[PDB]
Amino acid sequence: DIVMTQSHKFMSTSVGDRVSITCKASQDVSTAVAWYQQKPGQSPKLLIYSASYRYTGVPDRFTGSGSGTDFTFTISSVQAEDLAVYYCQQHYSIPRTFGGGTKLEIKRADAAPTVSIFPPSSEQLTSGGASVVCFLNNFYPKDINVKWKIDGSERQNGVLNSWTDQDSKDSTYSMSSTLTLTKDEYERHNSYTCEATHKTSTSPIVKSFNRNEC
Amino acid sequence: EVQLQQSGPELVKPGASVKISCKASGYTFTDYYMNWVKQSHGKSLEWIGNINPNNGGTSYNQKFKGKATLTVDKSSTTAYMELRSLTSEDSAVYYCTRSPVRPYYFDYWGQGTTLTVSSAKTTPPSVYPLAPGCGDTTGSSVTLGCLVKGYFPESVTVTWNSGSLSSSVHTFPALLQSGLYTMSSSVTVPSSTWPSQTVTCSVAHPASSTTVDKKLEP
Amino acid sequence: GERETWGKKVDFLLSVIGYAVDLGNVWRFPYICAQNGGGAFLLPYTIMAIFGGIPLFYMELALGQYHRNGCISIWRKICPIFKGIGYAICIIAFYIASYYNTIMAWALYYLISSFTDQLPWTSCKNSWNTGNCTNYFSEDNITWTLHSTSPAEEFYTRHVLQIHRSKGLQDLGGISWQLALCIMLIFTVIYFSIWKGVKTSGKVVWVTATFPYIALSVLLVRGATLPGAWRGVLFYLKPNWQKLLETGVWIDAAAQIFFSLGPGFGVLLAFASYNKFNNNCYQDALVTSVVNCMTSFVSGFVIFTVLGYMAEMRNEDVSEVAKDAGPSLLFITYAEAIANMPASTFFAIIFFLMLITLGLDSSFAGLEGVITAVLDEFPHVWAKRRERFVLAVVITCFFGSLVTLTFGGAYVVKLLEEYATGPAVLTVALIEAVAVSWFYGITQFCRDVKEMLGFSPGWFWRICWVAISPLFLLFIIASFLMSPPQLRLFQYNYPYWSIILGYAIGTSSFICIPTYIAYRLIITPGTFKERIIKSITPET
Ligand SMILES: CC(C)CCC[C@@H](C)[C@H]1CC[C@H]2[C@@H]3CC=C4C[C@@H](O)CC[C@]4(C)[C@H]3CC[C@]12C
Ligand SMILES: CN(C)CCC[C@@]1(c2ccc(F)cc2)OCc2cc(C#N)ccc21
Ligand SMILES: CN(C)CCC[C@@]1(c2ccc(F)cc2)OCc2cc(C#N)ccc21
Ligand SMILES: *[C@@H]1O[C@H](CO)[C@@H](O)[C@H](O)[C@H]1NC(C)=O
Ligand SMILES: *[C@@H]1O[C@H](CO)[C@@H](O)[C@H](O)[C@H]1NC(C)=O
Ligand SMILES: CCCCCCCCCCCCCC
Ligand SMILES: NCCCCCC(=O)O
Ligand code: NA
Ligand code: NA
Repeated sequence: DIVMTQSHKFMSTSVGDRVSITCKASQDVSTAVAWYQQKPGQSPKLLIYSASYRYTGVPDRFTGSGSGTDFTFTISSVQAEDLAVYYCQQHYSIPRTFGGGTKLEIKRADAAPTVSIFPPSSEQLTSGGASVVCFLNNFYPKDINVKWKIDGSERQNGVLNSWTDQDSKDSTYSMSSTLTLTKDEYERHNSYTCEATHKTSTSPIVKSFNRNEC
Repeated sequence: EVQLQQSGPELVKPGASVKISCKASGYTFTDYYMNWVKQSHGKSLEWIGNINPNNGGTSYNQKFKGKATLTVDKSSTTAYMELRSLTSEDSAVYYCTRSPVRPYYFDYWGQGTTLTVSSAKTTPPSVYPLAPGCGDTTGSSVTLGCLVKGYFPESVTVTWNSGSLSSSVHTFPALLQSGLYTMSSSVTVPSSTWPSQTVTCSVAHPASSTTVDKKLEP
Repeated sequence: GERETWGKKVDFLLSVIGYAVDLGNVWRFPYICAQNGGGAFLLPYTIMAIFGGIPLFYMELALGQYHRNGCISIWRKICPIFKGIGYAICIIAFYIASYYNTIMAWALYYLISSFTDQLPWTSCKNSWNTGNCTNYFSEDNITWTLHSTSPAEEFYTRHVLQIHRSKGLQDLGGISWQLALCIMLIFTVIYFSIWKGVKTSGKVVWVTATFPYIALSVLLVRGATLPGAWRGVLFYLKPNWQKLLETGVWIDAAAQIFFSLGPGFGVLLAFASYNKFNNNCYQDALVTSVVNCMTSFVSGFVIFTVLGYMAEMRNEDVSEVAKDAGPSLLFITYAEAIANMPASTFFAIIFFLMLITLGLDSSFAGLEGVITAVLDEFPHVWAKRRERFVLAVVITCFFGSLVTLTFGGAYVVKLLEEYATGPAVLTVALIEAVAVSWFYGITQFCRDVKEMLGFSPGWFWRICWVAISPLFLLFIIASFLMSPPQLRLFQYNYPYWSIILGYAIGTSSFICIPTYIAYRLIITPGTFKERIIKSITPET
């Protein structure tokens, strides 16, 4: 069989920068290599076929090159909506094999993480539970510390951090810190506080609220 | 208008079988090979095999020989793929893509099919609203959201006001724990639309077929 | 009193090579070699030759030069009951000549259509092409469709063969007159080569056996100069040793070498019949066989250089371009490859002419064996004139080929070639291999070789004649009978009853040997042991 090797699993670039992905094959392939684009949550989309040729309904900013084993997919003007995972696939010998996939992350300026803390609703209190939420929206990059505080004490148990994929409009990550607790323990504490440490500012963003009917 | 519509999500116990459909339109169905591609969570694409609609000329991969069975129907122009002896590895997203004879590229793909192979019970999602406090500072924009706790499998859809509007919303990936998934959603809307109009989050679960809608109240 | 001889050692010497080398050597060996281990296939191909092909070729070639009798009368001097063998072969020949010449008729129809400045299978603007037809020197970006076809494929499919006018074995009539005229010209060109006996068959051979090597040389240099031709050579020589673990490829190689040498038919017997008595047989058989194989080996390069160029011009994966395993590899793929080359008319003419000259000598010998036997069995009852009997055979073969000249003819070619003639020739060859070694005695055979060559044959050959060769044919016969291959040709699968038909044609060929054994056994008086004793002992 044939093994299509993609060395770079991840590549970083900025809006407007020239980016190129390499595709390594097992044996010689001559002309036949196709490049596919798969946006997060969508099906793969054909961009390039036969090394250089473009498929119908594809912008002029997508180009292809290479002849043999090493091939190159080139994007000149990276747009915000060009955020997707790119694959390369040979189409000469049976069976048809793909590559590892290169997740093209977009590099931009720093952004201040808007933090918003939310109290447990009455519908959740009816069932017998209480989860304090701490949302972190619009920031860059992905690396960011999240510290919880129930009543001045650093809470570490019952905390779940969830990082979303990069955005395709302004390229800003977003994460959610969840603190799931019981109702009995929730009715024994009043003011909750979640904070976040980022590289935009040295001072961690602090959010707090009171249980005493807001 | 070349469209390929597959079937919905499938939750099946290990050892059983599952069949996935593929309705084709917008082109001459008897002109192109029909293919199936398996994609695991976080992994790459994997060509299962193709089939010739004219006579059902099947061509499988050595890695999938005796694992998948491809069939076709010209009367309705629909392809089918059947999987037996299901394991946790088969829990993946499957596509059906059109392809010519030469050059062998995949021009049009289906939307995909989320397969989950597990003996875990189909658990209905717990929909708990997440409304901002009455002591917060209403600035130029307020952030809303809803919470989904405990469901199986990874088959849930949270919409906002029938998809209008959703310029500023953030959906957080499902986290699996104790056999049950848990996720959350948020939306950033200006202070000139809340709490004036009606903003209601919808949580649908196709596996359990349960649609619970909750309106946000300050 | 006596019979004739050879005009020169070479003519027969070539003549037998002209018999051995054919179309199968050109296209059949490269494919089966490429799909079964590649270059690795060279290992079991030789083992099945040395142990199985060569001893049968030499053992078959010795008896003919010793007894100097035909395929029929030689059994009267060995085992009269097996004399029916000599008849069976004859019947066999009648089937063989029914399709073997129609291929040359196709190549001839291609040759006469290759005198135009613009070759027919290059453009789609013809009276036989369809809307699917798509050629090159056309718009770029073209993408192949499931229903799309190539101008060469159309030319072979809808013009010369005209197979679209038949629904299969069921409805295949009518008959095409063009290929009838071609096969008539061929049945005429083989007439003037055999009618004068072994004098012309050793003189015409000079042209028919030497030309294919020149043509293969030209096509070899040409194919070697072609860009990306290393892909076909790579795929053609890429070692896949795992294939050797399969018990099938060995059987494939065995059948391949057996069919390529084509022993146990009486052709070698007849060619050996007209030769010196003190003449050597060892060196002859050895040299001839080594040529038949080497010729196949270089033919592999001749094919896969051009197919490598074809895969380069397309998109690699040579197997894809060489998916078809038949005449389509030459009449479509190779032809379409020729059309896209400079001086395409030249390389086409020498190619089709090469095919014709490749089949002609094999036909000469094929008929020559039967004619020789029949004349030797019915002497001077027969032999009053040779042109009369030869013509009488040729005409009968022509009327017997009318079934093949139909629109659905290639189907009958496959069916007869694979389900009928092949197990029957292997079978009768098995009866011969058993009859010579176990009835006449291998010791007396080695004594006869000791008489001719002056020295008894080695233990290596004796041990091959005793057990290796009969089991060699036995493996092939058993392998086929245990699992007959599913037939397929031009997107058309053969009916389930096809094997019933072929066998019916197969069994009806050797009906003469058991009924002839019963004839002698019912004719000779006395005890059955006495009749069988007179049926085992050579003629007083
Ligand atoms: C040469 C002679 C002795 C061979 C005759 C053997 C007979 C029994 C064989 C030979 C050809 C065969 C036939 C070939 C064609 C057809 C047409 C198909 O629609 C039904 C099967 C049928 C009818 C087959 C029946 C069996 C058959 C008639
Ligand atoms: C390619 N596929 C396997 C078809 C070939 C089958 C074959 C055949 C028929 C009966 C048997 F008992 C054994 C082999 O028919 C003709 C023939 C010629 C050669 C040569 N040179 C080799 C094999 C055969
Ligand atoms: C073997 N060498 C390569 C020549 C092949 C031509 C052939 C032959 C015999 C009678 C004819 F009238 C014309 C041609 O010679 C023997 C033979 C056996 C089978 C089988 N099964 C098929 C073809 C033939
Ligand atoms: C092409 O071939 C298919 C079947 O091989 C046939 O149905 C179709 O009609 C052909 N095209 C045209 C234009 O006739
Ligand atoms: C490329 O080939 C396809 C074949 O289906 C054709 O539909 C398309 O029009 C071609 N592209 C252009 C630009 O003509
Ligand atoms: C000597 C072995 C015979 C092999 C040739 C085919 C035998 C046929 C067996 C019976 C079926 C015949 C169909 C009528
Ligand atoms: N319908 C007949 C099929 C066989 C063709 C020979 C014939 O026309 O009699
Ligand atoms: Na041969
Ligand atoms: Na010949």
